[PDB]
Amino acid sequence: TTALVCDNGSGLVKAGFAGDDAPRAVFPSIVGRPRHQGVMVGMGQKDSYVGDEAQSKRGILTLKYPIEHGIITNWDDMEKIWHHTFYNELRVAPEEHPTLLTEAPLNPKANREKMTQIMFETFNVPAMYVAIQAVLSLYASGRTTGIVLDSGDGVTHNVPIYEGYALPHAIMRLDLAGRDLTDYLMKILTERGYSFVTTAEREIVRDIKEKLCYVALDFENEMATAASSSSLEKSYELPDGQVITIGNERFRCPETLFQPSFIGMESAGIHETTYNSIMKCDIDIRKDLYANNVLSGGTTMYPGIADRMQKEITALAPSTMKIKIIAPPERKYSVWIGGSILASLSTFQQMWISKQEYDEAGPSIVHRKCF
Amino acid sequence: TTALVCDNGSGLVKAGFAGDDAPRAVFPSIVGRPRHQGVMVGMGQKDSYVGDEAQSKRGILTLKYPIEHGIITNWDDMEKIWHHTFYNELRVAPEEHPTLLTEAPLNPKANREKMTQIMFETFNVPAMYVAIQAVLSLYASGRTTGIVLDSGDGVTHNVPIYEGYALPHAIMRLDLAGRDLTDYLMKILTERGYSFVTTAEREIVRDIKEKLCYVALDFENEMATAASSSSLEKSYELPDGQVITIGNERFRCPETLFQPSFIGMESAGIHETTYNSIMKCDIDIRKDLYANNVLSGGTTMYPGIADRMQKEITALAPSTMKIKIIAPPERKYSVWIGGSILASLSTFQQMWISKQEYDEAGPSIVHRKCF
Amino acid sequence: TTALVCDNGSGLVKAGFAGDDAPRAVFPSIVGRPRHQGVMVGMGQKDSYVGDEAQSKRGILTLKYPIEHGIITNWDDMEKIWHHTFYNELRVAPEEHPTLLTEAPLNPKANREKMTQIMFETFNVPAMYVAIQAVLSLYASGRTTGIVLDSGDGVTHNVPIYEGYALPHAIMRLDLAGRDLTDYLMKILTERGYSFVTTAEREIVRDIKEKLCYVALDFENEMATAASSSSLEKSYELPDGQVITIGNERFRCPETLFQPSFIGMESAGIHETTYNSIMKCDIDIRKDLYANNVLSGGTTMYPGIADRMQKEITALAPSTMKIKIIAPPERKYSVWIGGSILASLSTFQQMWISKQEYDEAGPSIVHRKCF
Amino acid sequence: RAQERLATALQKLEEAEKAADESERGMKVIESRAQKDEEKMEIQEIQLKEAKHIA
Ligand SMILES: Nc1ncnc2c1ncn2[C@@H]1O[C@H](COP(=O)(O)OP(=O)(O)O)[C@@H](O)[C@H]1O
Ligand SMILES: Nc1ncnc2c1ncn2[C@@H]1O[C@H](COP(=O)(O)OP(=O)(O)O)[C@@H](O)[C@H]1O
Ligand SMILES: Nc1ncnc2c1ncn2[C@@H]1O[C@H](COP(=O)(O)OP(=O)(O)O)[C@@H](O)[C@H]1O
Repeated sequence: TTALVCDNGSGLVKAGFAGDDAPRAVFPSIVGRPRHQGVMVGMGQKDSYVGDEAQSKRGILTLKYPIEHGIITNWDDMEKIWHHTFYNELRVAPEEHPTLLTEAPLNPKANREKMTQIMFETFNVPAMYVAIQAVLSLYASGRTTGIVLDSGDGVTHNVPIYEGYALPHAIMRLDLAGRDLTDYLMKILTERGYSFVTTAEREIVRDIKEKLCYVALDFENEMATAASSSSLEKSYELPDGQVITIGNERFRCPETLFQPSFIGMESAGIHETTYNSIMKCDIDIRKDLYANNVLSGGTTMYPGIADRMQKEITALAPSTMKIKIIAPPERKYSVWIGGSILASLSTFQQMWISKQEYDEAGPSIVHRKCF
Repeated sequence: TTALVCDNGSGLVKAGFAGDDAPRAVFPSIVGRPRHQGVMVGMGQKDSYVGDEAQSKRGILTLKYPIEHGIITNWDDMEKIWHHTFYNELRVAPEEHPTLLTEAPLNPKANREKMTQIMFETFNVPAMYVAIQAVLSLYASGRTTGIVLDSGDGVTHNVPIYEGYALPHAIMRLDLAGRDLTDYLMKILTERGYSFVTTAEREIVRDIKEKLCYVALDFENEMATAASSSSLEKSYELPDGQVITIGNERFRCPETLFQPSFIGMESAGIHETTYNSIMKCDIDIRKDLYANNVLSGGTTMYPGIADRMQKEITALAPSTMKIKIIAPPERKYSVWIGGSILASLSTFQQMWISKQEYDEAGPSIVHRKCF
Repeated sequence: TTALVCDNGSGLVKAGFAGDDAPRAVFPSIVGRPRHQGVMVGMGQKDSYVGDEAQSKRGILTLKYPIEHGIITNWDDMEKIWHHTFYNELRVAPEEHPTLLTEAPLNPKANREKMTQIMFETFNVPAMYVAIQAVLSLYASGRTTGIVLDSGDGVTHNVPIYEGYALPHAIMRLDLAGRDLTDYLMKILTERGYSFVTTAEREIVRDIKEKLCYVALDFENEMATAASSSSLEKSYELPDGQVITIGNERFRCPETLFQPSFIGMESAGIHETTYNSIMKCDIDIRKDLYANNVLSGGTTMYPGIADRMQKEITALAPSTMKIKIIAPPERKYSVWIGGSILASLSTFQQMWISKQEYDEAGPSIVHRKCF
Repeated sequence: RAQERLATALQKLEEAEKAADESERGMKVIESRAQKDEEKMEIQEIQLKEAKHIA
């Protein structure tokens, strides 16, 4: 028997089998519904497209995300997403496969409980288990000690771990992520006359961000050089034309991660919440944590983010300490890699939540020692 | 049973059976009445001639069209037209056949309601349905997306469709068509001395237009070519003899479609309303619309109109897209062909407006989801 | 010396002197050019009529709006508008008057830059300043907190202000306004038999809208009332006779503000973008914002819009809040009134942008602390 | 033939532009790497002079 590893996240579902090097099914977690009339009789069109199919018909659908900030807010849409993942992208019968799911730290309890209730009643899996994303990042990184910064698409968090013991009082969670960066980039593109208002134009803006944005090493000097020269201007070709020219908002967008006041948040940047989690930990492990600062998730994929975060954390920490930032090239999939590793471990086979345990104890079995 | 497909149009009636490759009754949509006194007793002549007989008796009758711009203005005349179509050209009993009628977008609602009321009370058909001309054109063209430009004899309209969904906010309708081109040709033919004023010389001018007019690929260059040479000057022989010679007004007539200021209209050419409909659609279907620009209707039958339309739309749209114009040889009958396809679709047999539905809900039942 | 408050708007220019109770000059922002040939020799026709004169000669002109959605698209036309305003309506010399100009939030930056370049070079004003329309509305309303909904003729926007501090991350801008309502009313009148196509008939339709349209308190009940009764129909007198009678089109036009899917937009109504801006704002000021919901601008002037928006926002917000909507009778001129107040304030006299500052720092000085 | 060669020249232009703009991105990330190198260099040379003087 094999276990499935479904890493949902907020905006990119990626699933596969336990024991592979990568997910075999990566698609956006969107559910589209047609918003126009529909004239051709006999077209036999459907009522809701999910996944990558909804990306080809953006000009006709209104796109919803069923997961806002880690939290699932539309259970019907999420059930559709899971059905698509099981039957159309993977082509497996979920009644004969254990399933490992992930979630972010410090979410509501009903999210997790309703998740397992769905997975047992509707999809009828034999076993299941929910894992923290940062722990799986640390498995895939090849470490057992380090502070992991997992910037996804809805939520960012730090989780310090030492020798396999997680320090729950030092976990930080921040609701600034790729979706907020996309909204900020849409808002500041209007300074040059481009306007993207539709949910289908949000995707165009996301592709722009992924392809052109980067983190500046020195924000003020980059602003000065963009004001003076014109060597930063880069062009992008929309699905039609009118190539858009992007100047300093190439790096003003991801700078929101280090200055969350740009989008009117009160909190501090990711470098500063990382340092604060460190100083929140004990004193005997701070050196190892400084030396094992692990990045993962898609929002950590900008060019220059590792160097920027090292500069900031080095300016913060004492001078006698060597700061190191681990940023693999397969960061975007680290949670899935770690999930596959963990589910393939033979020690883990006693940690699943079997269906009989659930039937006898209710969905409360999930927060129990069966974590 | 079989359904009839009556494409009323405005200036040419096209009727037939659902499931044929072409209409079997194409005749003008005119009703003539004698205007002289009539001396031979025992002649027993009729009081009104309909269809193709009026074109034989032109010199004695006053020809009236019962449809001005899509809209029906003379309901008694239109009822005569339908009676002629059912009983003399097709030779069928309309109380045994469903009837599919066509209409242009953005007409009055009383037009459609009174049409339904006539078809159920006077002719007593079992079912009926009113369809949009552009949708049926797209059926006959074999596409399922594409922006269709249906230039008939009363109206011109663009209707962008994507994946079988029509975008009503981007529908454009212009009241310039073949009838206005005929009037402009009557007017500018007086520069050479020929005078056509009678309602029956309009038919001669329409014949001249059909047989000699063409669209210039470049208007100033053809103006200069006609001013210098005489290689583009052609002759025509009236029903009386006395050939007439047509010079540069061979291409000044259909140029009114691209410069509606010639007839004192405010609007923009067909090449520009097509592009404005595109740019009013979404951003991520514009490439498909540019590539699937479908022409239909009789006023698109000029030589060179496809090449001109392509040159214009290509100069308008961004330089990185393939602009393609689909212009079949059986353009003039595309609406009827698509209507036959649609009425033969087995899925469609549940979209008819049955007679009992009408008897219970009044003529208002036409604007329901059968719209 | 006294200042000039020119609220150029988009579809109505309003000018006057700072310290007045109302604008002195109010005329449409229109530039007309003759489109016919002109035979009377010696009468000396001019080439472009601007302002209220273009509405008198409206029958033989093509009316252009130099400003589309807040944004200026024709700079030569706009210079003509400003020249007419300064010399032929106010009769002042701008070389000796500071000028306060007004702009909507979230416009391109080249808009303001070219605006000030023109005001300093073409008109040689001694100083100038560009203000936000919503802030000036809130001045004229006598508040210092409140969420202001400024619905002009091109753009609608919400700007939540608390205690004199504005929440920029909560500013929402929507490109649905009176011009789109006029276009929808044209397109929706066409189904009763009347057709208005020219730019000179757009003005007649705008007059019909202003004079007969209103907002229904309950859309479905008003639709049923119009479908059953006939007490809703009013008649209007075109500028040549031939009265037109409109029924449910009276409340079906401004309902587009609350259901922008009518014109194929995806966004949410004004009642919902207001609530979303409030919910973006910090939790401690939402009660005051609910209590200080300010309306301004010409499109907020329909009968029943305040009651409708209160019903909607009340159904949205928690049931323990006091929703209150401030709708003065002089709504349409609130931006100008606030502008006059602001420019007359004595604290404001060191916040102008002087000619020296401009010659020193270029047009970039507009976005500095001298905003 | 004219249309064929038009399209082929177009696709070759596309490929060349891809290569050239990728090279541009690479040289920009390289020169940024070089300025970061230089600033790290000045800092480490300064701590080097400090260490040597104190030693
Ligand atoms: N190369 C890249 N540069 C910048 N941002 C990226 C890149 N690739 C992906 N992203 C961002 O990462 C987000 C997806 O992150 P992901 O790892 O899918 O998180 P989740 O799985 O929780 O949605 C997207 O919103 C996207 O904007
Ligand atoms: N070969 C042609 N060239 C130019 N115009 C034509 C040609 N054939 C037909 N027409 C014009 O097309 C018009 C009829 O178009 P049609 O498709 O019959 O529309 P409808 O059915 O609504 O009348 C006539 O007015 C005629 O002038
Ligand atoms: N009584 C009214 N009812 C409805 N709409 C109105 C009324 N008066 C004016 N309008 C609309 O307001 C718009 C003008 O708004 P305005 O405040 O002038 O904005 P701007 O100054 O930016 O043009 C016009 O398009 C007009 O249609």
